[PDB]
Amino acid sequence: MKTILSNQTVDIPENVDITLKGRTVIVKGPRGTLRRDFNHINVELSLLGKKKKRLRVDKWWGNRKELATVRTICSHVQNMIKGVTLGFRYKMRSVYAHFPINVVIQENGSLVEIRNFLGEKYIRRVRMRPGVACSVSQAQKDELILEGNDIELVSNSAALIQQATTVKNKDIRKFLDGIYVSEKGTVQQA
Amino acid sequence: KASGTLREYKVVGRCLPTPKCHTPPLYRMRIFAPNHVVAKSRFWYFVSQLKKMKKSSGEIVYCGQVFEKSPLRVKNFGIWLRYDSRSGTHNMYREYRDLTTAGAVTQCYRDMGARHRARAHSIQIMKVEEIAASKCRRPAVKQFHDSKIKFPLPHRVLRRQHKPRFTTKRPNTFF
Amino acid sequence: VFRRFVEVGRVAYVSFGPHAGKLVAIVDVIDQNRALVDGPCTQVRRQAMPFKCMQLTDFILKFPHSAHQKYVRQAWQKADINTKWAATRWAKKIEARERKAKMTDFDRFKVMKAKKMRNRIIKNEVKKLQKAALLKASP
Amino acid sequence: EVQVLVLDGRGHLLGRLAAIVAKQVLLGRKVVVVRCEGINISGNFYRNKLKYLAFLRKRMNTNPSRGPYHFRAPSRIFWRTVRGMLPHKTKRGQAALDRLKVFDGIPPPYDKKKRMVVPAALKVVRLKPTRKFAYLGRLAHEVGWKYQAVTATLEEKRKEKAKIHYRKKKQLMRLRKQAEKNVEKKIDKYTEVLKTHGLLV
Amino acid sequence: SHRKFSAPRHGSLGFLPRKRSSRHRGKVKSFPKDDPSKPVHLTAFLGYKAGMTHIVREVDRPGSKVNKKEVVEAVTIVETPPMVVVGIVGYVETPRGLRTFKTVFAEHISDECKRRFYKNWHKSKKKAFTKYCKKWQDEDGKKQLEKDFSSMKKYCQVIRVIAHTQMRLLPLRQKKAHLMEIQVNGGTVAEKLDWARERLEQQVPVNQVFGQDEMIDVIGVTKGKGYKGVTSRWHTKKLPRKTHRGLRKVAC
Amino acid sequence: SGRLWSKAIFAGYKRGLRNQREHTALLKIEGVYARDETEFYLGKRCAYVYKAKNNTVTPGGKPNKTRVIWGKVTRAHGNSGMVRAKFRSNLPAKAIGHRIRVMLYPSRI
RNA sequence: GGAUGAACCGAACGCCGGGUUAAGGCGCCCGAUGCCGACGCUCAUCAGACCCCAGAAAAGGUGUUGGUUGAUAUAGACAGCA
RNA sequence: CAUAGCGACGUCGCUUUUUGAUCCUUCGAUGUCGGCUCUUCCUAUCAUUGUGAAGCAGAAUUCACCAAGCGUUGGAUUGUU
RNA sequence: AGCUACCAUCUGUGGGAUUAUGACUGAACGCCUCUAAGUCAGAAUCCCGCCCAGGCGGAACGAUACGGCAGCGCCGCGGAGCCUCGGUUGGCCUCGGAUAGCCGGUCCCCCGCCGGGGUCCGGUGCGGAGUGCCCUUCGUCCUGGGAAACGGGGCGCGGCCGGAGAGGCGGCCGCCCCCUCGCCCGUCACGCACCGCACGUUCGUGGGGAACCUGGCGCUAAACCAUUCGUAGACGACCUGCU
Ligand SMILES: [Mg+2]
Ligand SMILES: [Mg+2]
Ligand SMILES: [Mg+2]
Ligand SMILES: [Mg+2]
Ligand SMILES: [Mg+2]
Ligand SMILES: [Mg+2]
Ligand SMILES: [Mg+2]
Ligand SMILES: [Mg+2]
Ligand SMILES: [Mg+2]
Ligand SMILES: [Mg+2]
Ligand SMILES: [Mg+2]
Ligand SMILES: [Mg+2]
Ligand SMILES: [Mg+2]
Ligand SMILES: [Mg+2]
Ligand SMILES: [Mg+2]
Ligand SMILES: [Mg+2]
Repeated sequence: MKTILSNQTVDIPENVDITLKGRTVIVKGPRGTLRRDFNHINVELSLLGKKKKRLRVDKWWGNRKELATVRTICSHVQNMIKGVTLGFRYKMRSVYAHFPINVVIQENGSLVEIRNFLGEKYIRRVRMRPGVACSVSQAQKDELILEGNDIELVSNSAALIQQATTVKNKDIRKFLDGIYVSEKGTVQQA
Repeated sequence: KASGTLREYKVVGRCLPTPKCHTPPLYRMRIFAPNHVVAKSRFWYFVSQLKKMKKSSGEIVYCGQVFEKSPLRVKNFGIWLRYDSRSGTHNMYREYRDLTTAGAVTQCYRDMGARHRARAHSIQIMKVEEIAASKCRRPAVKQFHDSKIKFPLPHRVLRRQHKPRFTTKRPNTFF
Repeated sequence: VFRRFVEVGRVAYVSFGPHAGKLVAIVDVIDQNRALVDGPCTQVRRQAMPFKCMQLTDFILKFPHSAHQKYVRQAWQKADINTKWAATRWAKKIEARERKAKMTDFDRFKVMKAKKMRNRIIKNEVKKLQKAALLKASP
Repeated sequence: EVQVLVLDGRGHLLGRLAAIVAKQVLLGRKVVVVRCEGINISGNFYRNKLKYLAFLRKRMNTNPSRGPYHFRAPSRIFWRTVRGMLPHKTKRGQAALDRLKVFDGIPPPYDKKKRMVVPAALKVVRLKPTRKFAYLGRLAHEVGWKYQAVTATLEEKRKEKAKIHYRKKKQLMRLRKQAEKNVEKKIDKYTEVLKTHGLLV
Repeated sequence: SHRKFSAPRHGSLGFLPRKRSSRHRGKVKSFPKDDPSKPVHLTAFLGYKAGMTHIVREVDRPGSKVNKKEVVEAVTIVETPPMVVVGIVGYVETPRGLRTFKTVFAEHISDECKRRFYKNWHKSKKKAFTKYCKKWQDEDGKKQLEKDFSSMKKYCQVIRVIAHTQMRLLPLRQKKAHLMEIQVNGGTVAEKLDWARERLEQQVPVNQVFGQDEMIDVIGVTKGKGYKGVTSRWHTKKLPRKTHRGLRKVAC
Repeated sequence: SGRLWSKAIFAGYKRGLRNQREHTALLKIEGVYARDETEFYLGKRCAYVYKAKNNTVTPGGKPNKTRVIWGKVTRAHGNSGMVRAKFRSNLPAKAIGHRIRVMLYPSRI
């Protein structure tokens, strides 16, 4: 079955504007600018009004697999709006049984050094994606804060940190040591 | 039975009169066939299945094409059929949109061949009926029930790919 | 992105088939591939027609779907589609192609002479403009 | 025809373009295919790479120096495809093969000339937009071709020079339009003839 | 059927053309990767294997049995009289590889260097580069040479210097000098061309190319052994004494 | 003063896959890529013009190196503008991929 | 004609010209679809591709496409959260 | 505690490293076992690299995946395999 | 001395795409989800590097034959011709590219008077169109009107610039010598008008080879054998030396 039309509309807040260059969406808000192209998906993007800034994604004559992409594009654009308005902040906790995990944040939060993971002498150097800043939280004793505008970049950096501290050749149900993403939220809480 | 653009035939037959009944009953069927020869053959097949008749023991008193009474009007056709799959026999109800009943049945034969690999000898069309747009059950048919239907032609593929075969300009797909 | 839509009353130009080179109005839509199609003033009786041989124009007529020839013809004649189409650049490009194709040998010779002289005059003017523009000298 | 047919390999499907080229060279025509690194192959890149790795595996066990010669440049890959569609073991096939020239990038003989396009071999019209395709340049590079970077650099230089040439041509055409506007009293006598016979709408 | 016991293969297939080398000198075949950040320098040199001896030295390897201990180590002496620079080659990068763009030779090419160009120096008229060296004097040839240098500067990617050894300083019978393209690394093409042009007709000693206690690569042709059998060539197992037609063979 | 003949290519002989009928040839006329366009060229004279070593007499001129095998187009071939031609002598196989002139001589227009 | 092949499919044979077919085919090898062919199905990191025939089963899939039967739902379904 | 690891009763396959069955090729001859030597190939992986699972606390072990790059030995007895 | 031994000694290497697998974002399926679109990490595997060989594959550069008539190179399309190989029968001198989008033109900002952005105006079954463009061959003679007349021609000289991926090409100046002709529409007659007929019409002063004449400008060399060496070696081949 080919559905004639599948459309979905995303509302744009007043403090943020969106510019379309074909299938390239540029979202400029208070916190920065997020630019992302969707040229791998054959949809039609349109900006509706000069009043409330609706963005409509249309798919014509699409089967099920390419109808699945409309809400994917809409969710990506909503994440871009969220990133440029409130930003993305991932809080990670380092858990350990015996050896405390010492984390050192190098220049401008772009590099993370893990020192004593499971008591080994190896030093884990994990480089954050550009635009993502890591920091050591002042509210919790073992907590990393990863802040950025791009959700995929922030979460990829968090995944790199989590996967760097991987227990090997042991029962992972018992050796629970490592750095894990505790929560995902925004900056400025607005 | 092969195909083409099928035609509807009203085929009326009966048994030959015998010294048991001087006026045997007349039986009528709608046969969708490429031509009247195939129509008569299929009529004998079906009446042999239903009644106890044979081509040799009976005769065909009429075989005439049924012209569509409104070929200028789009309409919805429901087709009840049965067919033999590779591992059984199944009853199906399908829906199509067309101007002519014979065209709808041809659409059905092509669609059964495409979706179920069902050859025309496996398919028995047992009912064809024009249905109202509110009685339709298939979403692919129901989605065209819009008084304000509107869609573009998004990605128009070049079909004149060999006139010219060599050119300087790359084709445009947006129109 | 899209500006021309398949819809009721949309006027389409027939690219190929038995009715090539004619204007028609879309009366109804059948199964994603065909349309009930009517040219009442361009001599195309009502029939099914594939979308592959249609090229949509910018003219849209206002009649209800599956109306009769009377109403389609009145919609066509009021705000005459024929004169507007002939005025469009599309139709006059078609006409130019046709009259270029039907040009004879004497016509080809005359066109060759006229184009020769026209191109020579234009080329002389282009050289004059180039020499006029070449005299730029400013620090 | 009597001149050389120059085909831009960018955006063209491998087998489609190779079949067209093989028929052309068998018909006694000189064919030059340029920018063979821009040729596309239908199917995703991993699958096409697996195909070429199987081709790499096919070698003569006794003496690989005699075995199948696996050419790594995109031009040589396309050349081998055309040879596969040609009867290359006869004199007619060898002459047809000699009538074909293939290049990576666009070399100086042909970068100053117009390049044809084969629509019947173009990816945009021969392939559904949702399907995946592979680049011959990337495939060649990751299977052993050594000159992807230098070809890219030279192609960028050629594109800069072509941009300069195109700006000059646009300026000339603007000036020609201005000239046609300037002289029209002495031109309308022939413009009417051209319009009457269908040239120059 | 499978062989009864596993055994590793005799010899390496990475050297299969087990043939006499087509060259006597030994060519580099890979120069070090060039980075402009480094200063301008040469990447290679030519020496002559004089002989071997051994030395005594104290080792500074912590955690070893020979830490702070004396060891005797075999060493090879390679006599390296200074090279003489007589030319500059430019190369340009093409989608077919590096190709030679332009070669410029210095004036006053040495006699031993000129001997390399002749198979029979005794019967020769010694005419090599005689007309070429005349273009270093007249204004036309000088302009042509400057155009060649500018073309190398603006088109070539890597440049190399032609350098030859000095036979007259060696105790050998041979008077024919050895020529070699040595790559210049570490800078822009203009800088390395200027450096090479200043080094034209000059002597480069080995201490300007190599330094103390660094690890280098040695390229050369091994000692010839003539036509050899499988037992000496591939070190296969000798067949038993009872073998009829010969035991220094590969059986299957 | 002008070419006055249509260019064609000697594509090959009439043939199956594994049988070849050399008595008739297949010609590809330039610009003719459909069967319905071949009607103009039916019956037209066609010539295979080549050069050789010895001089031969030229009608209305001095002897030169030029030789001709004359023929004519008989019928259309395929759907893509191929035509069949019969020549006075069967065309040499070295002419495959070479020029044939379609001379316009038996004009019906 | 089936690439190839004693037996398959077509058809049986004097030497030829023209026309037309069979079985089988018509991207290129290689004659013929260089039709603006029709409708769908299918993405395979071992795809598939034509009698004999030259390789596969039981069992599975929330891949996708049709179809059958039944059920719930503005007296508010289903899924989520409590 | 069916399915960590196993799998009765049944049932579907694959392989040609067993032994059969057959007798199509070879009887104007294809030298018939084993060992030695030597090369290459397969994967249905013993080890090693990277992983998933456990009735994986560690250690050891077991099951499974990508995987044949590399290795898989010295001997007493026996012609032996 | 030479050869030679884990029976002595020395040396043995870097990336890329990724598999399994673990993940990110994220629908399908208002939740979830490593997957559908899009992303990340990822290995004794794979490919390449390093290393070995070097194509009926190329490049740059050197020297290029006499002291006597003796060979050769360039310049002249210089002449007169031979032998042989045949193809062909106007040219296009170039944006990058996208395809659920393109192309052109123009005002304000930034960067060297040109480009890049934001406006605005057009075109889009591509007409600033390869279904296109350019050139267009009968030749001359009287003879007028238009286009031009700041114009075209020079195998005419000298200079300059651009082009290196295989530049083998293209463009611009200064001097000189020509015609006012060549482009369109007309006037005016003529040319073998060879008496119906084919291979006509171009590239073309084509490619290649020997040779004669005619001038100018320039060159005077190597390779191989023999000998020698022994870093080499069955023999060839190889490394060498020789007022
Ligand atoms: Mg353990
Ligand atoms: Mg083994
Ligand atoms: Mg014995
Ligand atoms: Mg046969
Ligand atoms: Mg077969
Ligand atoms: Mg016959
Ligand atoms: Mg076939
Ligand atoms: Mg064909
Ligand atoms: Mg139990
Ligand atoms: Mg024997
Ligand atoms: Mg034997
Ligand atoms: Mg396995
Ligand atoms: Mg040893
Ligand atoms: Mg979510
Ligand atoms: Mg994965
Ligand atoms: Mg990665």
